[PDB]
Amino acid sequence: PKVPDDIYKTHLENNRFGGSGSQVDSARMNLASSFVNGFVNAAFGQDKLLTDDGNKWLYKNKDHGMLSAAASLGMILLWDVDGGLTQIDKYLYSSEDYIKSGALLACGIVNSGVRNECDPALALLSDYVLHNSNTMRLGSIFGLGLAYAGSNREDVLTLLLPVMGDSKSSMEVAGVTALACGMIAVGSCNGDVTSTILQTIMEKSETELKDTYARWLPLGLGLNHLG
Amino acid sequence: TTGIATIEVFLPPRLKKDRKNLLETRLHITGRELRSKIAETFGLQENYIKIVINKKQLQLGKTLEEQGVAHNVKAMVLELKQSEEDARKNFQLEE
Repeated sequence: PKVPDDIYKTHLENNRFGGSGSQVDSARMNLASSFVNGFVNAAFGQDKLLTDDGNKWLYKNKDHGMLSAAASLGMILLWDVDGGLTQIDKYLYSSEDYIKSGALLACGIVNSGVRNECDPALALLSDYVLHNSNTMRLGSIFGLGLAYAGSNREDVLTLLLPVMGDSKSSMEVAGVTALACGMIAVGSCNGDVTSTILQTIMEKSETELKDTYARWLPLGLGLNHLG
Repeated sequence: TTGIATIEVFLPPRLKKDRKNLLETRLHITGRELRSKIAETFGLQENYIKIVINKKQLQLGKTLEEQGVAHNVKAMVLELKQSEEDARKNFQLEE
């Protein structure tokens, strides 16, 4: 495995501030380092800093940053379904309930590109798609999307329909749900999903439409009607 | 048929065994008995494996009939670094 420190080649860079300018671990640079020690070491199913020191590193992030770190947790191991799930269940049972969304994201990314006949992701998310807190439901939906990318399984769309009708879900959750429903039926023009998104967008209000997070609904419409 | 389930289980690649295995069991038993029989038939820890049945997770306190187990139903073999109850308790202690 490659180390993010090696990838950045900090030895070669002109360290004008030596030993004092790199001791600050902000949330943003932590997220960047997680994304690096993810993508870089991704698909090898191994890492010398993420599989063993995942939780301590994760705790240093806040809200979104910790979510992304948890997702990268499994992002390390792509295409290894059983091993990835075994290595990610411990964080799925993390102390902070907010880590669970990132754990679901990591589980979906591990399963991303690989389909198992018994489909663990749907079973995991069946009792969590209605979960009241937005972030954990978002993590479950994204895990489903990555693991089940392009599945077009009618069960997932039917379950998401209550998600579409769940006004309790937040705007970010709504955008994630639209993206997931589009990814399920990428390039298919799903009639049921088509009608659902149509009704959602007409039912949408201008006051709650002016927001910057309302730009994903056409994303889902196109994804369903892509190509 | 007589309330029995021919559930097919998916063992992890770590255990060098058949990926798809057919398991014969009754329906009046609970998830704990399901995992115990999985251990007896395929040699894997009962409490260290998580099984998803019929697009749903295992219910240790619920019987097979009410937990979704059916004929030829699929099921993961989710090896857990910690037992579900043990994992819960230990990671709640580690907070």
